[PDB]
Amino acid sequence: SGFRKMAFPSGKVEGCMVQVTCGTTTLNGLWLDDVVYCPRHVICTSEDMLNPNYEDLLIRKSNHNFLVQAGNVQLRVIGHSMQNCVLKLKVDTANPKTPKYKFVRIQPGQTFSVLACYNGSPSGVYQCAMRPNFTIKGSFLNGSCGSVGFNIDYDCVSFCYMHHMELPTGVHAGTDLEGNFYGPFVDRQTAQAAGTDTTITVNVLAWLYAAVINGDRWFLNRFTTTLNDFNLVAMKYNYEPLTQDHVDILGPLSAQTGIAVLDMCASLKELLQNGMNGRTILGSALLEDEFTPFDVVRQCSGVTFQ
Amino acid sequence: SGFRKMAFPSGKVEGCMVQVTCGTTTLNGLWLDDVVYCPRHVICTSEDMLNPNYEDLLIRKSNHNFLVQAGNVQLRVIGHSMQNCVLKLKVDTANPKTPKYKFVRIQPGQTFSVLACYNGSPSGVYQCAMRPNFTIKGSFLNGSCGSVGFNIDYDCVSFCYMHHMELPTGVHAGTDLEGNFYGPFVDRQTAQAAGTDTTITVNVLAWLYAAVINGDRWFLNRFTTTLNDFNLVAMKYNYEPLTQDHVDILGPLSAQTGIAVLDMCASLKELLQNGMNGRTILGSALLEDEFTPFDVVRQCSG
Ligand SMILES: O=C1C[C@H](Oc2cc(Cl)cc(OCCNC(=O)c3cc(=O)[nH]c4ccccc34)c2)N1
Ligand SMILES: O=C1C[C@H](Oc2cc(Cl)cc(OCCNC(=O)c3cc(=O)[nH]c4ccccc34)c2)N1
Ligand SMILES: [Cl-]
Repeated sequence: SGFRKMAFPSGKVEGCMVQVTCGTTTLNGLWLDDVVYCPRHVICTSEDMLNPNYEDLLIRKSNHNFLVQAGNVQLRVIGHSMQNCVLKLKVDTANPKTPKYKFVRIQPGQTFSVLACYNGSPSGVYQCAMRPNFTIKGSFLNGSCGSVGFNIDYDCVSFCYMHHMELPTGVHAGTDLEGNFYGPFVDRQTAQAAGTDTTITVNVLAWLYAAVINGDRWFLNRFTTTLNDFNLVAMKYNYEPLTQDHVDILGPLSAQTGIAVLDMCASLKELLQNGMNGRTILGSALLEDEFTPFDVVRQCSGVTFQ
Repeated sequence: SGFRKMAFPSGKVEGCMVQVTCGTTTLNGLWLDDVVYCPRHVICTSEDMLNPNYEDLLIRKSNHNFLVQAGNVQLRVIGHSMQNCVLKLKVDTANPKTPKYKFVRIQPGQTFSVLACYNGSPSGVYQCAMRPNFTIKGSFLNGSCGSVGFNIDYDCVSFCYMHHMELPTGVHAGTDLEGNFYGPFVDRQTAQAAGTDTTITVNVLAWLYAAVINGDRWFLNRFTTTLNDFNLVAMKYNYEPLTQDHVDILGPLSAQTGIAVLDMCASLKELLQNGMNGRTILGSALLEDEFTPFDVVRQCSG
């Protein structure tokens, strides 16, 4: 029993975190095989950041301008290149702790664990979702750039996020490990704003199933809805549209609890129109949208990652 | 910026998790140096769980009755002893992944990370607080016994909890790593109930300071209160009494934000009276009590 915001065990990723210094700037790097990946903005001064020409800034750097520290050991940079917004530093040593890994680009609504790092040292792990506006509501301070997000699928780490910046509203933006930003953001010190956010509907439904699995049933009702009627109501409350793919993905949870997806949609519609009436669901007075249907199944069934 | 429920990175603890089997029972063990620690109830059968005599059950076991598996390798048990409710299995190999560690007994209101495990394999990490009724609101299934709670301030792992059981209400009970239960619980299947739970007042105040540090000020007010009048109100909402130790502990956060502790107490009194009126504080519509003053400083300042 119980339902917590749970992150993947971070050990496989911790053994990849290094510190990258270029001049006065220090941030985190991810050391996999013989390459250290980090935000390309590590090469920028504060004035360069206003309108950077990264190709021009990079051509001026030599390998010795990058100091990479793995624990108390300095790694030797023997090459450097850029791929989109990520700098790739070739080092003379393959990381002996490199886990089985892939780089994956995730979609909004997908969740991942973030290993927040400072000076190449892991400080915390938390679970978050890629918001529909492509930001993450992370928790990051100065020096956190280069911290990564990941999932574990079987024994393979899938790296999906690298931290680059914090927007004026305190939300965060970053790239996949191929250096492509999530969202309409750029790596320049300029006024940038995230679009209006929406709630991840399929995730709220998954969390309602988690509540039912844990014995929280007060919000269940006798009613059902059509997908089209539910989507009209979802648009009204700034909820993401629920697709037939989402309905199929919730199938296993629907079969386990005996509550059809459109039956749970009718519970959600009533919750939006009327509120919780002083009640809570899984210790929350708001509808939680940072658990995917896979997260719910994984947590309610005890899947492990040795 | 931002404020999240954040756990410690679990790598140091993952490299210590092993599977312990005794007869038909399998659970998790913590392998540090040449000792594997686990709940002593691993030696019980289904017939023994209401009134086990652990000394009597243990004397009947040989080293070869304990199977310890670390990854795909079997460890050799060369000794066994009990310390309170924890079984200590001496093994023939020191764990090469043993981090710098200590065993600490925590007090209610304290927070820690839990590495939930099944069959000696880590499945997830989450943040918990030791409730005032000495339970934790974890997320554990069958086979989770022996999963541990810990903190990692600096490079030293402080193990503070070992999971033993789930109570009928779905909350969890366990021991420190010296085998002493937190609370009035025993490792017997007899009906046990946790006392009425209360909100950890000092932690709610710390989280209100975290909200102010992150730019949220809507809940502040021009009032202050005496400590005694605050406690008289807070108790009516099932909040733990706020002591002068708690007021002193909040001193650094009070100095950083410019909001005196009793001034923040008056904000808390108003929130308990009015609710949030459609507003949120740090993305929550309820008052959060699983962040300590130390957690807030660590997360906000680094
Ligand atoms: O709207 C916007 C943001 C963009 O400006 C940029 C662009 C780029 Cl590519 C990088 C950047 O800052 C990099 C250095 N940031 C940090 O260390 C940092 C990260 C964090 O998540 N939180 C912080 C909290 C306080 C202070 C520092 C941080 C800033 N324009
Ligand atoms: O009120 C109470 C509890 C005490 O009964 C005990 C005492 C002892 Cl020492 C052990 C025990 O169970 C050990 C085996 N528990 C589990 O695997 C288990 C742990 C968990 O946290 N959640 C579960 C969810 C479902 C099913 C199994 C679990 C039970 N009397
Ligand atoms: Cl403590």
